[PDB]
Amino acid sequence: VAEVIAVATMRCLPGLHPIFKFLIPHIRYTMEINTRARTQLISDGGIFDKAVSTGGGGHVQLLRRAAAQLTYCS
Amino acid sequence: VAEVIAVATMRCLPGLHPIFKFLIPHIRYTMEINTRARTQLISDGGIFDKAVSTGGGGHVQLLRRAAAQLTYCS
Repeated sequence: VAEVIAVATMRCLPGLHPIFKFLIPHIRYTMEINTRARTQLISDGGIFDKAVSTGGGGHVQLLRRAAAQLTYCS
Repeated sequence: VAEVIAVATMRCLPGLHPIFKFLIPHIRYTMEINTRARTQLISDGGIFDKAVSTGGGGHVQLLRRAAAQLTYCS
């Protein structure tokens, strides 16, 4: 969710915008740690696939079901 | 090739058959060693995928190409 907040803040809020200046400390390092998770942790054959029971593709299917339950109220 | 020989020898050559008695020492442990290979070594996410450059699916295509080149004379 924060990466979605991070990318959209960069893409659509310029440096003069007050909402950008509000949110730019709160999106620090979010894109890299999500990239590092997608590269090392939750990748196919990553660290999640060596210990967690939802690894090996089941966590992706769990992420799809969770995204359907990802409501704004939650 | 040894696994194919082993399985065909077990399926088609009974214990009475001389060619079975001839080939049974030469097919010992082949099925288990290949099963362990297909479980731990050449499987998706296996040791091959963790170190070797053809791992992760390329080795299967390479195996298909080699099987096309797997001639009797070779």
